[PDB]
Amino acid sequence: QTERAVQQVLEWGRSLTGFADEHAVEAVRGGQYILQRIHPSLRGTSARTGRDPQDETLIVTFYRELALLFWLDDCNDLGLISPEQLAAVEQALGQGVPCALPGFEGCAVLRASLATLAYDRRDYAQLLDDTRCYSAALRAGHAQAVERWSYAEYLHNGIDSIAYANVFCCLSLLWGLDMATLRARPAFRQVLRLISAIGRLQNDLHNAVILLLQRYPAMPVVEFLNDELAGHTRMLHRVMAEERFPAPWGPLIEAMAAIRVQYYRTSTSRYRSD
Amino acid sequence: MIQTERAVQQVLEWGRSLTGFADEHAVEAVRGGQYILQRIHPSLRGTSARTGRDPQDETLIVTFYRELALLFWLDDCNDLGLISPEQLAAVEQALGQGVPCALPGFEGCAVLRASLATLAYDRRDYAQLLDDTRCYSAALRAGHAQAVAAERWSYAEYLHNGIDSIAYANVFCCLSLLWGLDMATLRARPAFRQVLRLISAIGRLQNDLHDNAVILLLQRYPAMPVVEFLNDELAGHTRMLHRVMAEERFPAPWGPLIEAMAAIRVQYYR
Ligand SMILES: O=P(O)(O)C(O)(Cc1cccc(-c2cccc3c2oc2ccccc23)c1)P(=O)(O)O
Repeated sequence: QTERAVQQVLEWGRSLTGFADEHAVEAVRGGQYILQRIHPSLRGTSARTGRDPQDETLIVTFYRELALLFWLDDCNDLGLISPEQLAAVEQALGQGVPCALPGFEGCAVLRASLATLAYDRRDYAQLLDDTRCYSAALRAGHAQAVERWSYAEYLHNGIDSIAYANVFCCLSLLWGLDMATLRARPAFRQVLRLISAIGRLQNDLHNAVILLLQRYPAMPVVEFLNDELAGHTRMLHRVMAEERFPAPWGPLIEAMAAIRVQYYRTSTSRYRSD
Repeated sequence: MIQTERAVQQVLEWGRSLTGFADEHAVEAVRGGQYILQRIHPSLRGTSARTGRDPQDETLIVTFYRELALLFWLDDCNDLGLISPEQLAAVEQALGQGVPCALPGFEGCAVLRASLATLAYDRRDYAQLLDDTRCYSAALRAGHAQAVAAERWSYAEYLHNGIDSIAYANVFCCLSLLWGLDMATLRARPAFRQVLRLISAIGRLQNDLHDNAVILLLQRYPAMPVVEFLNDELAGHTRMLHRVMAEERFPAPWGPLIEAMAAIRVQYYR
């Protein structure tokens, strides 16, 4: 049930300086969307793996990772914590060890849990790898407005900063979806890149838009970026029809394709009178 | 390393078994081919003891030029309609599956593919070449429909298609096949596949600036300074390319080879 999950995510978040109620709320809202969409496809691999779709311990863990990502994003974008603290935190999460600075016990707790629950431990090292990649991508995008990046470099970094690769890997880790052997597949790698680019753009259309408008003030940036979103969605579809991926990968990917951020992140923020 | 005109005649001798083949196809193929071989020659000298493949082996060289000539010819068949839709499909099936062409007039197809299979150092490169051929073929036609769509596609789709249509993957794969450059193993790396997409994107953007990116963007977003954008993009891909090449040091002759392609000008042969 929703509020039990939100509160367990929230409770863990108190061991993270800068954590906000919204980080836990956006996480459970997005996570629930993904888990229920893939539920039926997840029941079939359920006998094989023994990983039960409604395993409370697995759900809350998946939501915590999601909250972790939203939090890190804000930390990076809003200065919620200092740059020294962000470095110690990212360093810890990237190796799966406790943070060296006080106030971030949640890093040790979550990585320890992920290690323990890993179906195929190769997913755990991959998640650590994806975590380091995410951190660097967040850094890079930030250092980019403090000349400019090209649309191509932006999108290349954006694919890593949208963290869809981390989301999929955490799902594989908890429900034994064998992403570790699937990624060796060129076409799987290619759609993962497409789905991410779709995510980065869907979000920014709520930054690529500003980046472009500054470079080419006379360019119809919004129409363009909207055509790019349509384009990627079409390429994503073509490939989806020409490749067959074991359950629940097909649904998972399409589930990520439809999830608009309006269902998460930039919609959730604590209320104030104003 | 075999004289230029003799190589041209060698290529032309085979090209004559392909309907629509023109003298210019053989010439361009030898020109581009020589440019590439000259720039990776120091490396190939180094790997030749291990592989037994001589940088100057005339059989290897002409075969490489014949494949380039095949690619130039196919582009023209597609763009200028040198052969019928039916004939192009039959040719693309033969070259893409590695079997004889089912329609007459294209004997050169089965002949070239058979030599490549036979000459392959690592036969996985031959299978990869058939795959790249299918990708190239599909991209040439899809790209063709575009200047006739009324419903042009996104820049994303254009570049993705242009990466395949520029054929650098085919060139690299054909070189690996003939000189034993172990491309099938290097592809296991994520960073190698990435530089492959990058250098191809660079080739597509360069050829177009000099289905076409400019024409596409201009008539879709007419107020956008498309040429400014594209040049930025190209410098963008170039920076990314240098990055990866620097980080991972690919075995010889891949560095010199990728470098040579980033620098090659469609004007040096076309
Ligand atoms: O498929 P498109 O017509 O879109 C294009 O990629 C062109 C092309 C036509 C014919 C052959 C090739 C290709 C094929 C074989 C060899 C070589 C090719 O490109 C180069 C460059 C340098 C050396 C050899 C080759 C590329 P373009 O960038 O010139 O439009």
